Amino acid sequence: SDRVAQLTIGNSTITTQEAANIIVGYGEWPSYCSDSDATAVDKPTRPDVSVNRFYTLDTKLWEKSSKGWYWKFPDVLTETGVFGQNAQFHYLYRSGFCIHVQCNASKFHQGALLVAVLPEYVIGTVAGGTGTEDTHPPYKQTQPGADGFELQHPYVLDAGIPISQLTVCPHQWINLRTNNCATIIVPYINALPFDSALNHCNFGLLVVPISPLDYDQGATPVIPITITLAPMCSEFAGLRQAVTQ
Amino acid sequence: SDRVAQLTIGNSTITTQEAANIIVGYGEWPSYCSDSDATAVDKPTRPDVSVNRFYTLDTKLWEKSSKGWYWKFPDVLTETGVFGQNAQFHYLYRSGFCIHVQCNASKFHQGALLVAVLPEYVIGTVAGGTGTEDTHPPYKQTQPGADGFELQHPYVLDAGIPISQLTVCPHQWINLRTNNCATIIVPYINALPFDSALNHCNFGLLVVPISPLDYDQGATPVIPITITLAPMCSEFAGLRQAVTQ
Amino acid sequence: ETILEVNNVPTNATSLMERLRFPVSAQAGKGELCAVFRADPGRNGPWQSTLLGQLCGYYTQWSGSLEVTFMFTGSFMATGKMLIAYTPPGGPLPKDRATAMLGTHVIWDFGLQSSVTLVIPWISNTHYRAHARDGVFDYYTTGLVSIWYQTNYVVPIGAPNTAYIIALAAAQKNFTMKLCKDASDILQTGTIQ
Amino acid sequence: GDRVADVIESSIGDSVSRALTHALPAPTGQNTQVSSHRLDTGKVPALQAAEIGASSNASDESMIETRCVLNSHSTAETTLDSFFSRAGLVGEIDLPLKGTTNPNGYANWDIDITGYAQMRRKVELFTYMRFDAEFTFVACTPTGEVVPQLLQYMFVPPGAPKPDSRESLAWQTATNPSVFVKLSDPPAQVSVPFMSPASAYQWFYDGYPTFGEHKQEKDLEYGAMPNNMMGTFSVRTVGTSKSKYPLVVRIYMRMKHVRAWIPRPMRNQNYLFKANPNYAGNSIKPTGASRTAITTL
Amino acid sequence: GDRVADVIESSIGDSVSRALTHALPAPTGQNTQVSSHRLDTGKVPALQAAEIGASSNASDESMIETRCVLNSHSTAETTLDSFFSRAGLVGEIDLPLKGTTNPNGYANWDIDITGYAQMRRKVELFTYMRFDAEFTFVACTPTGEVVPQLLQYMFVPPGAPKPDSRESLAWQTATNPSVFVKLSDPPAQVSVPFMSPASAYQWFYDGYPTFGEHKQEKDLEYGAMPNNMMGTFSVRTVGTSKSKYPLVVRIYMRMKHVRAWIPRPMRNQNYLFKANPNYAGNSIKPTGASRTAITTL
Amino acid sequence: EIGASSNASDESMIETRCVLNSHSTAETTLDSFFSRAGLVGEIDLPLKG
Ligand SMILES: Cc1nc(-c2ccc(OCCCCCN3CCN(c4ccnc(N)c4)C3=O)cc2)no1
Ligand SMILES: Cc1nc(-c2ccc(OCCCCCN3CCN(c4ccnc(N)c4)C3=O)cc2)no1
Repeated sequence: SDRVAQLTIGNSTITTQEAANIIVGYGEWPSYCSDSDATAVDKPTRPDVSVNRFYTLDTKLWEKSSKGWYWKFPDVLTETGVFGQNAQFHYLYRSGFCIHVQCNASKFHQGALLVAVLPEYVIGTVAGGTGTEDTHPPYKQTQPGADGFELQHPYVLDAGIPISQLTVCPHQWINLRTNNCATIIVPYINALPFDSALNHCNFGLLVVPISPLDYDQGATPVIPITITLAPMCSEFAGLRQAVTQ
Repeated sequence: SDRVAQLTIGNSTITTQEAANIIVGYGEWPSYCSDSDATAVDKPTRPDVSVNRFYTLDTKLWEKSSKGWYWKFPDVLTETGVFGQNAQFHYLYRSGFCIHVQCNASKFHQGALLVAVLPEYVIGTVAGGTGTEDTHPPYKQTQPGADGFELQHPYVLDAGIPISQLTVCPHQWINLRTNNCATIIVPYINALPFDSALNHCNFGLLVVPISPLDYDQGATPVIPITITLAPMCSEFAGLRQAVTQ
Repeated sequence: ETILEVNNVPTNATSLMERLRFPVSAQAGKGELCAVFRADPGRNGPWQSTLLGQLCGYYTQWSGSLEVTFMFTGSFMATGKMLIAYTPPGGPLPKDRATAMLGTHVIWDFGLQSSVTLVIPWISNTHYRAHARDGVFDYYTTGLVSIWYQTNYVVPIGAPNTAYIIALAAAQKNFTMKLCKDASDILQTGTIQ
Repeated sequence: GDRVADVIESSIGDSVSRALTHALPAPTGQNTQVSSHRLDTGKVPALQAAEIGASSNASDESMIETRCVLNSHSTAETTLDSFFSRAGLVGEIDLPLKGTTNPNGYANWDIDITGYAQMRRKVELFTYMRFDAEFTFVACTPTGEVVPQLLQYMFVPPGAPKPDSRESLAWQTATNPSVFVKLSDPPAQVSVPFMSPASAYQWFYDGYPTFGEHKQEKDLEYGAMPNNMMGTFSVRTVGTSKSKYPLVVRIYMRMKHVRAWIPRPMRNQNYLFKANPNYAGNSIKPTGASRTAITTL
Repeated sequence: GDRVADVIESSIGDSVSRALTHALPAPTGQNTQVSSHRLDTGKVPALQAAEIGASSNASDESMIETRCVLNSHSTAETTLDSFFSRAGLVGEIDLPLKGTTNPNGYANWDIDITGYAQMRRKVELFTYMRFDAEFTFVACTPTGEVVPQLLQYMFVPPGAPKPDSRESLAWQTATNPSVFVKLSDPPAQVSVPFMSPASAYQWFYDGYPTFGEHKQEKDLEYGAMPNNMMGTFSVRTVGTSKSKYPLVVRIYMRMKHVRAWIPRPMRNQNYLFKANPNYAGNSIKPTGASRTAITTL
Repeated sequence: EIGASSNASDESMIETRCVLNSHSTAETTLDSFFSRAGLVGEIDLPLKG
């Protein structure tokens, strides 16, 4: 009852057998904007199927010497589907997300991941190492795309903050003895009712192994990690020509 | 009251001072499809603003030795806006159209056009001229684009049918002494509730001068003709990857 | 439900039972292709093995939604996930897994419940569909099915590295047929004596 | 929950056809009423504006002085059943002894009304049509002579095996229909339903049937919708050996239970091909006749 | 008209936030109740599953034997006003006689709390904050000595002319506010509203402010939202000639009427720059302390 | 393994619309499938054979 789950939104559908319960980020569901909070006068558009469905990004690999990854949302979908081809036309954007993660393994493998959702995860460089040299992170590390970007110093999450306290955010684990997936639902987290989808990046998904993968020879070494996600309650406003960036 | 008119749909708006009344093609308004007529089970999407607004195609010229033109709908909008970038994704399509035409001139100019809407306007070649040589019309004459295509034999409309009987269709004139525009509204005309937007081309707009343009020297010779149009009650279904053609 | 011959490559009389099932083995994990087939029952292909595809030979037009059920004959200690997809008409065959995803798709985890149901809904301009073939009658093509790897085929020491999947094609409750006729397959050479 | 206001006041989800007009009865022409002279301003029915694209509304009463006339002239013979339900030739099938067309005693005919222009030009006034039918078959030698010969007909729908010979196995006609008939008997005659997948037979399709890079070698499929190719009609002389007699078979169609849509213009140039509106370009004859002077008959 | 059904049953237009939870009062800690021994199956609070990502629910009562305890320990000092409404240093402004920073008797300070880490690390626990404030100004020479000198302050909002000198015309302060004050008087002290266009001060912005081809020479605008730059704070020694006395000015912020959102982790590496979370990479000290053996203290 | 067919439907796998199906099931019956004549025999009565 708590293990088996199904997720049907749009034309698409997900099944899973060895799962856990579902999480709702910060204790509430997505929503469309109120006429009181809102400020813009133009009538939005709300497709409700062509955008609110499961998109599948890219399939990583989990070796024994792996460190971690992150993805920025909603940057991941700005070149993918009728979602992306609306977000280029319009200027204002609002949405939620459901986020599903896959990693399977047998009953001889062992490991644990941490699947967390952090709003406004600014990236910070190392200041040249000495501390004095001021630097800034390039464009391909702040909006790396759908292909993700790998961490170098995961103990501080590349921002001077520990990973030991990342559970205060909406988190889940993937202990390969117990489960094989993590489902997280998130509302729209921002101070402003609408905001751009290309410049601003509202939150970042992280996937960091704590206990490393391990097995014995004769067993399958390739242990992929796949990332699936779906917009929800998507609105758009400010129509004009398409802007890549 | 009958001369001045305004047309507000979407973010856009049209004004005109010397016009005439509005026409409704074949005596009824557009509509969304009924649950009885329809056959497909998937839930459509209905943006209602991003697609149902005025698009402006291209601006022709009207000399004294001009013959005519045509445009195929809805081929004109398959590379233009969130309309076109939905029609490539999906497979099934339904819509109406409002069609507005411009041509201005002073009170010393004279001429008359005929602005007609013909469903299923197949194009026919000349059979080599002799009659025996079987030919077929190329792809750039059946789906010529938004840049339109010019007629060669307008007395038969390039299909063995006279232009003298084109008024039985939804028609209007632009007599430069009287008016300067023609507004035509059209429902969805097809035997099937949904149909593709790329292969099929449901009807063709025609613009043929009957009485030729004429003036005297010292007067402005450039007399453009602009074509404006708006989808209405647009639906889409069958999501998948984008198909140019 | 009746078995579907996705693996219709062999011809010789010893390996004809191999048509019934297609394998899945262990791979790198790049999201790669395994099998494809059309959703056209009355057309020559996998669907002729069925009792559905043989009763649509005695009837021209059809309608309704279809259903394709898969089943996994692997070991209990094996795991994996797959991405089944339905690519409607018009669109070409997907080249990668990130293109078939944009259509109707299902994801299935190997487990106790050893099966999953893909459903091929009714997406058509027409209420009915006469059967399809190469020519202008590809106006009535149904689409494509295109199976992919989502994670990998993982298995421990001691178990086999390769497994087999069996498929099972059928219809739903909105299927109909009309305009009865005679089939193409007339199983007679000369005189039955 | 639909708590916003732009969703409550929305026009989305309107399965109703707003119709400005509404049909009325007219079993007879209109009765001309009486009128008298008028010498007023403002009121002026003669002056119209045709730029709007609507027809006139002036009448005999409001232009001159008329009398009362009680018109009893019916409008029943201008209907569609009374205009279309009249048989006409649609096909011919030859089964000669020795020739080049069909010498082996069989023939296949692709069901297509568009081969004779008396009946094609009536239907090509409309675009979409929904009709039952009633075919009729007239068999005869070239001299008109009547001979004692047996014949078989077989409706071959789409997707069915077309016969390739006279002694074939497709003639068992277990599931297909068929009509045995002799020539000494009267004409054969059967009824037909509306057999399309669509909701109407469209005599004009502006598009291509398939997707693809439309090259010049595949432009012969312009104007081809398979929702009108209703199959094939086969015929043969029954036997194991060849026949003693030539034959010709003529097919007549009679439409009934008709509904039509989309008036459009009428052909004025000679027909050349099928499924193809092509015309001769160097021989564009006018729509009608001609004369020498506008000021003279 | 919404005549279809998929529009009636639609979830579109939902301005309501479905909340699973609901706040409750807690002026005191929870009163521990009495328990006794239990030797049952099924019931098993100790065994949790943390993969779900929720905290435990086992308590003292359901693991061991407790007594009744009537807890009166308040929870009032862990609130945000009782945690943030405590002044701290946020800035310094020097007006020396002869140097290199600000020798001409004026100084501009860009309003930014992020320059001292006792107060920065308290706010960087949260992401979005909405607060009034209460600044306080302490003037003194470097020795701490107090001198008879007159001073002027002027809040320069965005879009206003920054003064470029001591004898400038921007000091008329007709529309801008200002504070004349002496050093012989007590500290100056004024109140501040919530001045942003947005609905909250976000201490963390993940994005760029502008559109464009983001080249490497314009990466210094990463993490810059102008909805927090609340302007500039100017100060000068009143007169036409230079002063006899050096000066230093210290600025203290006290937050009140606070609301916060989005808990997130806490800094463990030393701060280096402003508007920039950078850390030293070759000097990553652990989060805390260390020892020699897990099996030993 | 039970040997029974599936029960999943369009409604419980994806998002559908309302559709009022009027497609008859009368031509799949047995009389409408079998009551169509066909050849079952041949009898020859030649002159000399
Ligand atoms: C026993 C036995 N049964 C029969 C028997 C034989 C034939 C029957 O089908 C008669 C259907 C008539 C079809 C009429 N249409 C509709 C559209 N269309 C075309 C054709 C070409 N181009 C275009 N653009 C349109 C056309 O031609 C039924 C019964 N006789 O023998
Ligand atoms: C007369 C006179 N009036 C005054 C007078 C002077 C100044 C006043 O504004 C005080 C507003 C306090 C602003 C506090 N915030 C909010 C966000 N934020 C930053 C800063 C840098 N980086 C980030 N990421 C965030 C920051 O620093 C009001 C009044 N004194 O003299």
